[PDB]
Amino acid sequence: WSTGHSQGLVTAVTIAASDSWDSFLKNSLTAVSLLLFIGSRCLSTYPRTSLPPTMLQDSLDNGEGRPSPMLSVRDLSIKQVEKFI
Amino acid sequence: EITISSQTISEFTHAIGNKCDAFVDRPGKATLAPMDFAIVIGWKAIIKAIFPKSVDGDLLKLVHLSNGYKMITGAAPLKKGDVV
Repeated sequence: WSTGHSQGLVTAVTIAASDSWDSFLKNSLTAVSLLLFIGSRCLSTYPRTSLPPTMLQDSLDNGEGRPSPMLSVRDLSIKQVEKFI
Repeated sequence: EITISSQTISEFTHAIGNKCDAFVDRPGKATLAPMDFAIVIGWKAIIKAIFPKSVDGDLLKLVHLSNGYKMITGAAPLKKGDVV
């Protein structure tokens, strides 16, 4: 069996439909056409804008990453991250 | 009189490459327009001043020298429904 992460899950569902090389090619086409729509719409819906340079300057001085719509927190259980949020 | 719509604002901001989030439509916040949009509003009124017969010269060799914005003290910046 196989499955995919946030994005690649489409590649996983392609593989489960892939039989030959041409079938693989066709399904890959339907895939990249799909993920292109996703890339387009998920930006046109929430367009990333500029960010106050104080913010990212501080964040990079704090060793954190360049701010982005998604943040990864480590070493902390769910029950307490949900308490901080 | 022109109606400042969201589409015009978006097109303009993209044409100038402005990322300031006050102009991109976000829920729960009034859509703001860039202060430089006035020239878009006022060009067809501004340039009519260099046409009159008394100011007669080579229109082709015209050069734009300087521009200046000044918000009236206490004036509200533009919104996406303003009839201007």
